Amino acid sequence: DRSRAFAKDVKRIVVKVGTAVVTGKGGRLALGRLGAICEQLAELNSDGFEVILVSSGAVGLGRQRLRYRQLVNSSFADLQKPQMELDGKACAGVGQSSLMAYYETMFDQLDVTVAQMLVTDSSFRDKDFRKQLSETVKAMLRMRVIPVFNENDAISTRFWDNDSLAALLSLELKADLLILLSDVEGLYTGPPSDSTSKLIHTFIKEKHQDEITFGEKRGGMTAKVKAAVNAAYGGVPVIITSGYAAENISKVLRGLRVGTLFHQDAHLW
Amino acid sequence: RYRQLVNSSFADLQK
Amino acid sequence: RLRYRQLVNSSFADLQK
Amino acid sequence: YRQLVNSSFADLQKP
Ligand SMILES: Nc1ncnc2c1ncn2[C@@H]1O[C@H](COP(=O)(O)OP(=O)(O)OP(=O)(O)OC(=O)CC[C@@H](N)C(=O)O)[C@@H](O)[C@@H]1O
Ligand SMILES: [Mg+2]
Repeated sequence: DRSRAFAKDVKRIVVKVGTAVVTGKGGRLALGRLGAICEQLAELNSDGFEVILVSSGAVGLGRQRLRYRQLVNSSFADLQKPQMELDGKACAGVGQSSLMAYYETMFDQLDVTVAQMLVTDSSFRDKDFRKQLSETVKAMLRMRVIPVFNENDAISTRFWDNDSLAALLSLELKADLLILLSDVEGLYTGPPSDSTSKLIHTFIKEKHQDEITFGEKRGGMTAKVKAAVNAAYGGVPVIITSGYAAENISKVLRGLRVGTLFHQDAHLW
Repeated sequence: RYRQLVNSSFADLQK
Repeated sequence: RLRYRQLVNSSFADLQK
Repeated sequence: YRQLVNSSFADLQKP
């Protein structure tokens, strides 16, 4: 169809993986999903694309790691006592290292180099930063590398989510497609549990904005949508699709109808 | 809870 | 390693025994 | 047993 017609001209891609995709049951890494996504990204990078990956899920992985360590270091007497909460910043600082080590190992198995770029909120207001980041990203992509962006949570003092960061980077680096990998198959007219909700294949701002009732479950579908609209009307089309399927990325890149599209040229389609 | 813990194992204190 | 696994699974009572 | 109830699991690992 005319909707998925820009896919053949796609050259630079920004892919975001949520917490519901990176970390599965028990707070541990979801090895199957992450491996499939990494294999798809390596195939894409070998086929001539510039892939940018914006990861997440460091908080949960670090929280699980610190809970084990706390259990190991504790005392039977204390195990009895309700154990206190763990600091969120400490959990993020622990989990980022493990997540990046896993990413490096998986991409080394496939012979792909990765780079870790950590940017906070205060950095995006400097005049020079928005210029130097573009040059660094371009230099990395020219050399066939996959930058792995995230929000440095250990340092940051705190709307901005990981999805807003993804939209921001899509705008700045002039990407040509933005894919949001989440748990649900895509944006629905209502909560996915209800049987009266159907998968929308095109988000027209003057038709679905008022007819969509968001539920709940860093940000639900009330913030993914905001970031998607922001990125799309800045000029970068947006695709939302489930991260469970491994082959959704390639099917999107082949022009097949997958997920919901945020495109500015949806006024007349 | 005491007897429970005395019976449980470290891994069991997990989850 | 095997020792670690054994501890991780041993019941406090067994550590007693 | 008092030692065993006040020990930390790691401690059990070290003789
Ligand atoms: N109308 C609807 N249609 C479809 N689905 C809907 C709808 N209404 C509700 N839902 C449900 O909405 C949920 C959204 O999922 P969600 O909120 O869990 O988003 P998700 O991507 O998984 O996590 P995140 O990226 O936001 O977390 C981070 O950014 C971490 C940042 C970083 N510092 C780190 O700590 O790593 C879906 O699941 C459910 O269908
Ligand atoms: Mg969110």
